[PDB]
Amino acid sequence: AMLSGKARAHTNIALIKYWGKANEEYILPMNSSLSLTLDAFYTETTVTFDAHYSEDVFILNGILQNEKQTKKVKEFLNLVRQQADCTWFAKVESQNFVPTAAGLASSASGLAALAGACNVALGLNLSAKDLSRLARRGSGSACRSIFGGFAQWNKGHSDETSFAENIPANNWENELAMLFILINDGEKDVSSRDGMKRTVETSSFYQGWLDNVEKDLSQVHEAIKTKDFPRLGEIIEANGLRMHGTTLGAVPPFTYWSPGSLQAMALVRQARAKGIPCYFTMDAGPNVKVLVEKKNLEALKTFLSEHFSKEQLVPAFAGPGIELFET
Amino acid sequence: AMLSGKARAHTNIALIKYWGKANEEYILPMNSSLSLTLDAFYTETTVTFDAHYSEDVFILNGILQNEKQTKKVKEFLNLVRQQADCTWFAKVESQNFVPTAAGLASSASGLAALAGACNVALGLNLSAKDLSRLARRGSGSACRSIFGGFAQWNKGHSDETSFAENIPANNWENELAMLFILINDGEKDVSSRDGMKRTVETSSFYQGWLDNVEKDLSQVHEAIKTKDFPRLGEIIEANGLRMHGTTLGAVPPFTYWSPGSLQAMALVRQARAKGIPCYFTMDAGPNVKVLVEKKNLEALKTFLSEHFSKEQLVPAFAGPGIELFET
Ligand SMILES: Nc1ncnc2c1ncn2[C@@H]1O[C@H](COP(=O)(O)OP(=O)(O)O)[C@@H](O)[C@H]1O
Ligand SMILES: Nc1ncnc2c1ncn2[C@@H]1O[C@H](COP(=O)(O)OP(=O)(O)O)[C@@H](O)[C@H]1O
Ligand SMILES: C[C@@](O)(CCOP(=O)(O)OP(=O)(O)O)CC(=O)O
Ligand SMILES: C[C@@](O)(CCOP(=O)(O)OP(=O)(O)O)CC(=O)O
Ligand code: BEF
Ligand code: BEF
Ligand SMILES: [Mg+2]
Ligand SMILES: [Mg+2]
Ligand SMILES: [Mg+2]
Ligand SMILES: [Mg+2]
Repeated sequence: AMLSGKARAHTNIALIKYWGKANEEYILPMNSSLSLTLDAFYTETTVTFDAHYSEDVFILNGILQNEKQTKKVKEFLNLVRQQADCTWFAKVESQNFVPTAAGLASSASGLAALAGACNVALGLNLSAKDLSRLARRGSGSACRSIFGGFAQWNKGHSDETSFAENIPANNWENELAMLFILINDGEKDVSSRDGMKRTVETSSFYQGWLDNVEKDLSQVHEAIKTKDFPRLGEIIEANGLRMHGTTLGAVPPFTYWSPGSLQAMALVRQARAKGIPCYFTMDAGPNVKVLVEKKNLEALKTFLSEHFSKEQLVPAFAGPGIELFET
Repeated sequence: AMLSGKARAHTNIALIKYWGKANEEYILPMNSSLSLTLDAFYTETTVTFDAHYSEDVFILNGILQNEKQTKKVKEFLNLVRQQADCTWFAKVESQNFVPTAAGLASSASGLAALAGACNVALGLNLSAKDLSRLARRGSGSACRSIFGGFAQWNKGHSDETSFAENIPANNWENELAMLFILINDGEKDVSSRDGMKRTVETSSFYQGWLDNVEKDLSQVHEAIKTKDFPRLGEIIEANGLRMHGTTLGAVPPFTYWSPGSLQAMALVRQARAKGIPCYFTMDAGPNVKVLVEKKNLEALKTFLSEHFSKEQLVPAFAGPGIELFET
């Protein structure tokens, strides 16, 4: 009496950021977002539900996770169990091919892969739409890792209408790269979930953020239609800076930046001045991600090596949607 | 046929920031501000108007200033000349006992000292109120260096009503210190005047800034009434962070921070966690200024020496108002 399943999901990086929930229970976002799924980082997860298990068990990178580290996996497992009317405890075993809790979207690949493995094991036969919707309840960003290439999370207005979808771009995404500047792969002080909740509830800058998201999304859609890389870059760099500005208006204010983050952003501006078209974005952590055309990637790498070791510069290209597996 | 005068003015540091002009021509501010005048940094300036001069001449730290570097001194000189109906060119010779254009308020001490020297030479006999009003037209922050200790610039609504005044604090200001962490004493890329104009005109965060200034000013007045150092510190640290957040929402966005700025702010938070009550503020530049009680100043210095050389840590205490001199 056991049910099992397996999934691989890749990370994605938001070009237009999700920042702040309109509904915390269902993870419905205050604004829509738009991401690129990436080939270099991903999560592989298997789940076993079994009538003979005595408790939920979560093993991550071969390490048993403690109660605090398992509380959220357990919340997700409770959701999918009530959805299927399944009364069995489960065993989640996951491997992160990505640093955990470092602002590199391990929650997106991780909860997408768990949603996909649960969907298989409990035989939910979810459409891509509905798998995105379920992943969303584990981590907002996970609903976008269901898809490859460019994807857009439409905020919708309810559990039924908030989910992601692929953005066809005439394979423009295969002409692009994202170069990761790893400043610190440690676990962040302020989780994405806690930071954005603080911003929503207290930041005096949060209305400015919201007032600009839809304009940015449109500009990105028109730049994708016209394969305008500089215009894409200018929008997403400013969107990233705008999102991080909101945390300086929170009460108390905080920042995700470290000193190396600012050094890397200044260098990206220097690369641009010396003729390398490239543009930075950041997420909830100190690492800096640089959007650049494949043409210019080794150029950028060599420029950036003047201040960063080779191990600090990880390239990534467009990646695939979720892959489900029977076991 | 010559008229001469001399003045010394000290810098001040804004606890509640002036950021953005409501009237650029007269330098009337969008919000009121509150500063502490400091003993360690100052400017000494002499002016000579003389019928035999053939042009305005500005010498700063013994270096002749070129046209671009003199354009603003000339604007001020034109103002005071039209005010007095004086048709003579002038010679301004100034010494900055403070780094110039580095976010350490050289414009406040510098234009205050020029206003004071012009007032003497042309025999304007200005009250403190009216000397603050004239200094204001040279640099907003200069209207506060007319006074010592705590001072408040009331935004008013016109040239007649926008000016500063001393804030009596039962000599609380003599129990305080400001420790300067010098990250870079070079001249800034984005002048205070250009940066705040960019923020006013384009930043989506500028309304959040304005919506919080008066609350902060009141909290500072109540903390001064009750000599509540931790409450003073919490307000001014957040006010500083809020002001700098506005530049990340500008179009294009920019920051005054450098990597060392973030390192210093994180250390100040570490000093606080290890039992040293202290609080950081920043102005339009990368240097970090730390408010601390005199009791705790050597403690802070020793803590900060773990990452900064002794030459990078300049203490300053409450300072005096402007001093006028006949020549
Ligand atoms: N493979 C995984 N399976 C389950 N939960 C995961 C996995 N990887 C990460 N997480 C969860 O995501 C949290 C980090 O989320 P977040 O703060 O959004 O960081 P990140 O920037 O890596 O997404 C981890 O602390 C953990 O709770
Ligand atoms: N002693 C002085 N006399 C006249 N003008 C001065 C003097 N010191 C500084 N300034 C003016 O102030 C400008 C710097 O202003 P600002 O950008 O506000 O920098 P800061 O943070 O030093 O005030 C200088 O470039 C110069 O035009
Ligand atoms: C800055 C961001 O990376 C924040 C991601 O937030 P999460 O999706 O990680 O948070 P939860 O929905 O609470 O799981 C921007 C983005 O990924 O869209
Ligand atoms: C961040 C600040 O230091 C900005 C000072 O701006 P300035 O008064 O130097 O600018 P102008 O009025 O154009 O001469 C905050 C403050 O001093 O109040
Ligand atoms: F990608 Be993480 F959620 F900042
Ligand atoms: F004090 Be400066 F004008 F930033
Ligand atoms: Mg993410
Ligand atoms: Mg995440
Ligand atoms: Mg100043
Ligand atoms: Mg100034």
